[PDB]
Amino acid sequence: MVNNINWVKLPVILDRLLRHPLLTDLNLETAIQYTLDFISAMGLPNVYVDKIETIDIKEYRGELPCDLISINQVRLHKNGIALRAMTDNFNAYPTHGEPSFKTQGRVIFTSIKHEKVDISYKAIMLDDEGLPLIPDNPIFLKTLELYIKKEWFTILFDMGKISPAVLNNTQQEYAFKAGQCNNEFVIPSVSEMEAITNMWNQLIPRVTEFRRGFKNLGDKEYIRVH
Amino acid sequence: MHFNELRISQDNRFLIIDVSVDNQDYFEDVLLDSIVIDTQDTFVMNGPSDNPLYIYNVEDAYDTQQMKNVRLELNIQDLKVSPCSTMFFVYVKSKGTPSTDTPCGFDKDQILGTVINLQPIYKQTLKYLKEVECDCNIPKGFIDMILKLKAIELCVRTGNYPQAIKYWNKFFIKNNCKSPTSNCGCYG
Amino acid sequence: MHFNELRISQDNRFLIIDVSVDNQDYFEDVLLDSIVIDTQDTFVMNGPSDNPLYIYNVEDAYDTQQMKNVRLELNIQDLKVSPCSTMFFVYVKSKGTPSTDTPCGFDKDQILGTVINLQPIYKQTLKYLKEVECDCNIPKGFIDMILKLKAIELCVRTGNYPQAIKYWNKFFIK
Amino acid sequence: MDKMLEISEEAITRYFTTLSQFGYKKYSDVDKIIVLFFMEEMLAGEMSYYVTQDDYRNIVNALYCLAGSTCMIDFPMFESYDTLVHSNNRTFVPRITEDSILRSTED
Amino acid sequence: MDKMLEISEEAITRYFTTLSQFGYKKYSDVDKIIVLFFMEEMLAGEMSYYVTQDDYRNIVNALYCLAGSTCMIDFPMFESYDTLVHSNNRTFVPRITEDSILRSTED
Amino acid sequence: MVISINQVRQLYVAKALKANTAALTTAGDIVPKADTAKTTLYFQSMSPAGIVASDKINLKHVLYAKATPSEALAHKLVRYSVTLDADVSATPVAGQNYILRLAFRQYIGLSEEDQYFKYGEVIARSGMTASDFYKKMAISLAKNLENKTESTPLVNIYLISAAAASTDVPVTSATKESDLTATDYNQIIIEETEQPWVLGMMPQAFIPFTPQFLTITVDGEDRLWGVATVVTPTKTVPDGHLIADLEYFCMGARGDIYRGMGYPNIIKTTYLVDPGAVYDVLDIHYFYTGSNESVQKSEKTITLVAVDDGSHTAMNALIGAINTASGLTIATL
Amino acid sequence: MFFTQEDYRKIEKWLLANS
Amino acid sequence: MFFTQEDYRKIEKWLLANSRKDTDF
Amino acid sequence: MFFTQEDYRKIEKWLLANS
Amino acid sequence: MFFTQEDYRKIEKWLLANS
Amino acid sequence: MFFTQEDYRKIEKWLLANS
Repeated sequence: MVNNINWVKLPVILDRLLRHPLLTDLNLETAIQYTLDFISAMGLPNVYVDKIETIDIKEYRGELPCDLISINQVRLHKNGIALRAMTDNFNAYPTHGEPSFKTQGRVIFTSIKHEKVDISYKAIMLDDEGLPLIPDNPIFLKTLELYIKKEWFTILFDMGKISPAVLNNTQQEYAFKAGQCNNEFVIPSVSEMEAITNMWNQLIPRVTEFRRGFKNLGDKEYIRVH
Repeated sequence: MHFNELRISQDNRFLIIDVSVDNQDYFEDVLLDSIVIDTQDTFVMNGPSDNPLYIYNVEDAYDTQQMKNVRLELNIQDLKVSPCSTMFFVYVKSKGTPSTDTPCGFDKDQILGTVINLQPIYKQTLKYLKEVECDCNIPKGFIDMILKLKAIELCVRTGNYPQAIKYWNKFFIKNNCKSPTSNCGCYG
Repeated sequence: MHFNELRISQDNRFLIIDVSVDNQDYFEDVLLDSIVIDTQDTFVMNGPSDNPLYIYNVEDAYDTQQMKNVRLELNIQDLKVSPCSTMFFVYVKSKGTPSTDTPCGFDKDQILGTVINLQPIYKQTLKYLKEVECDCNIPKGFIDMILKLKAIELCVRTGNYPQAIKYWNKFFIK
Repeated sequence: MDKMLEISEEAITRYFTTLSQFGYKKYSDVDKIIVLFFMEEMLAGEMSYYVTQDDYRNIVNALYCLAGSTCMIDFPMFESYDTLVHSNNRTFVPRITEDSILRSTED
Repeated sequence: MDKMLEISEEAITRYFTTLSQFGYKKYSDVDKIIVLFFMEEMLAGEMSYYVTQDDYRNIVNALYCLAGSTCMIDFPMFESYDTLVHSNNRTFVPRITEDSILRSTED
Repeated sequence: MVISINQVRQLYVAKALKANTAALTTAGDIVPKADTAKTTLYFQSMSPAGIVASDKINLKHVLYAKATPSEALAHKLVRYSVTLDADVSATPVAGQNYILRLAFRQYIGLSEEDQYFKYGEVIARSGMTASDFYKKMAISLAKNLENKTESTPLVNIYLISAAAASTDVPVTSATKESDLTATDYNQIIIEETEQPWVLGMMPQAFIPFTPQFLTITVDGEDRLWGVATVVTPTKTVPDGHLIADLEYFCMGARGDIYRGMGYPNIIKTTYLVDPGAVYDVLDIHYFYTGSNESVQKSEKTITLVAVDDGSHTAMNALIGAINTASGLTIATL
Repeated sequence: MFFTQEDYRKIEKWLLANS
Repeated sequence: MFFTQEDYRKIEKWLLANSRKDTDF
Repeated sequence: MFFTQEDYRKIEKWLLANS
Repeated sequence: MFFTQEDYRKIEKWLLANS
Repeated sequence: MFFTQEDYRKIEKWLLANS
């Protein structure tokens, strides 16, 4: 992302929606739901807060933090070796190698019995109130406004209170701005393009940045002169 | 003439006044005549109003250094006014004649000094105090409170008392304060 | 009991303390007791702290009306503190019972007076005015300094010395 | 102290006044109320004997973070007669137009 | 000085007059008001004793950047009777048509 | 003596404060000079052959400027309380040889491998009280240690009675049994002595020791005889001989490096420190940085020394004069 | 009002000094 | 510097820890 | 704190109060 | 400022008043 | 009216000259 994620409170979207006389019955209760829906449907990683938190494994199982939504990586606390997805179907079940993990709910199923693991996970930036906190990027705000507008007009059109042309125009505008926001939050910055360039041009390829925490994904690959 | 201590007690009981004629020998003859107390509701442009809040003649006492310096500890409940929502005008009249060769203007028989309870205004300003910490934002409440106080301050120092009353009525007439408990809180 | 002058000398070498007892008739029995100096490091809300910077007992000087007025001039370098980056707290005590006719709230043995050096503030204002002379634009640091000074004034006059020191240390030292 | 009492009473009274007017107070501020009254009962109980003056300094400087944090907690006002710049009411009285070997003199 | 007081009183009176008619003044102008009354306070107190004539020059030249900056601060008017081109009211009084050795001559 | 230096050390003696260079009249004067812009500090000092300054201290490049009192450079001459160990026998056992060994450790050479051993001896007899024992052993310890014919002064040896118990009666090689007339002696005090001192050639160095006892049989067992406990010292050597050697070394940094090598042919430097008075020390330690890629510090120090009169008035006037001219927070001691 | 440990130490030491 | 009954109670509870009775000799 | 003497006298007065 | 002599005399007069 | 330091130097020096 070229731009920065300056955070603002949720009713900044209701500043903008309620200009429209047909969206005057929207509330913070509706804003919260549709904003979470938009955050998830877009799936932009720059909107989440990067956090690292260590837990202990009792026996191939560990308690997971409360605010976790996705896991960037899991590693062993003492070695630093990263973990992979567990393809095994019989992990903690005995009969009569390289470590791995799996996460479903509040439980993480590792292949280690008793060890501490570091989890780099993503969460949502919250407000002083326990509510989501949205970027103030006007592209993001306009796209979220159009999302909420499109949902409300879909309801009104199912009722027959909106002309079909109106809903078609709203959907068209929302589709274009959804593409625009997706590209805005995804296209690399200049500093990120240096990382991508250092990853791309490698006379001797580096294919083991997963073992580390992708620390050296972006380091330059310096060849000595002979 | 000049003011030594002109203040309201922070317990919101006593309007403290302490006047003393100048120590310079020009004014050796002049003596204090009376103390007249006015409020923003009983204020007139020139001289005290004909319906003041309190009168105190100095000569109804020991009659000379005692006459040159006078002090009062007026309790505000006897005055039937609110300590915090009131702005007092203290007029001091002198009886005598200053000896000749004094530079003119020094021979002003009358002097005026106002009074306000600054504690409730500090109570209001503390609400916006922490805006100073928060950078990226203008501390607008802090600035507004400071300018509100300094409007009264400057309008007093320039003698523009009517606009001072107008600003006091606009801003601070609705001030609240904890009325002092009559049973004297005992300590020492 | 009150302060006559509580100032740091213009030469930045002495800390002037000139205390007096009020002239009203019923502090005749009341005298001056001691002078305790504290800095922003050793202050405590409940009176002077332990291990203070400088304690002074006033019977030592004299050998009774002389004891009602006191004047001190402390060489600040002898106190082993920086005159420019130090905020002194000056306590005073009475050791005396007033009469029984005292109006309520006036009988208080202790007072306090805060001290700082105005020379660095004067130099900062001069520097900011010099900046203003060039292109006639107000630097925002100047307004920040003004408002933070006013914040410390409000904290001092309301007695909120902890946050006052917090602002002092955070802004006018570091 | 006798003042942590007043601040705590004011804070919780304001809390329940808000819950009377509205039906919601930020739990980020209920945390501050909890810390405040927990500290006051800590300091007005049998655990006030374990505090040094350094601990007192730390406790006061940590409680002052709660001062203007929310409307429930306010900056306390104490009886103060000081300021950063004091007034000079000393008077000048020389002796019959005299001086010392270097400087002026008074009574 | 006695004139910084007048300028500041006028400036804040105009400020609150605008806040009475309107509900907004530029905070870029409130900053100039703040500078003005801070200087007024500092020069009219115990802080003026550190002022040299160079400091006075710099202070005045910095304050005159505020002169016509806003409507609140206005150019002060002083009592002056001069100009860049002064008048010539001298009179010519020749004596007995008398030229001197080279120059002419009057009384 | 030779000291360690942090690349230089130069000493100035502050015999006077004259506040300007036009009042420097006698030798050893000091003014701390600085300008209005407090960036350079230097000391126009009046030498015995003209006015001389120091290297110019950049006041952004000071590291520590600490002044020390004269009580902090006094070597405390350690003592030992030699008594009878009451566990073995409260009385001297009437047939045994009671021998005490003093193990000196710096002898005539510095290393702890150069040693020297002296002894005191008393045959204990029947009816000999403990006070008659300490009267007999402090004499025998003085006849070996406080002798007139030894090469160097080793120890000073006293007796302490039980009545006074604070004053020490000196016992020497000439004191007889009739001079020490007291029946309540309870310890023998063995105190260090100040060794001879020569300016520049023989430094101030001391001889430590340890009073060690020998074994005397009681009921067949060869039990160590006594106990020696280090009591707090009450006599200190002054600072007169360390600062007198300190002017002798640091004058070779500002002046001639050799001192007498070839004596028809030397530059006789006149020294200003009286070796018979106590002195305070002030050390301004600083450096010299440039403006390049080669910048960092050539570390230096300047020692100023003023006379100590008991309440440090001549030093605190120098600190009070440096604090106004330079604006440093040197602690007035 | 509030006491710390040191306040109690001073009070008790001053009691014992004069007893 | 006024003391209330509560402050004296704190002084009592502190001093009681240091003192004991005749029986405890 | 910095206790004055008279405060100490108050303390012992109130302690010998339960004498 | 120049402070011509009568200003100094005024200052003397005032100061010497409460002398 | 406004005094600088130099004004005070003038006044005080001239007063000592007349004492």
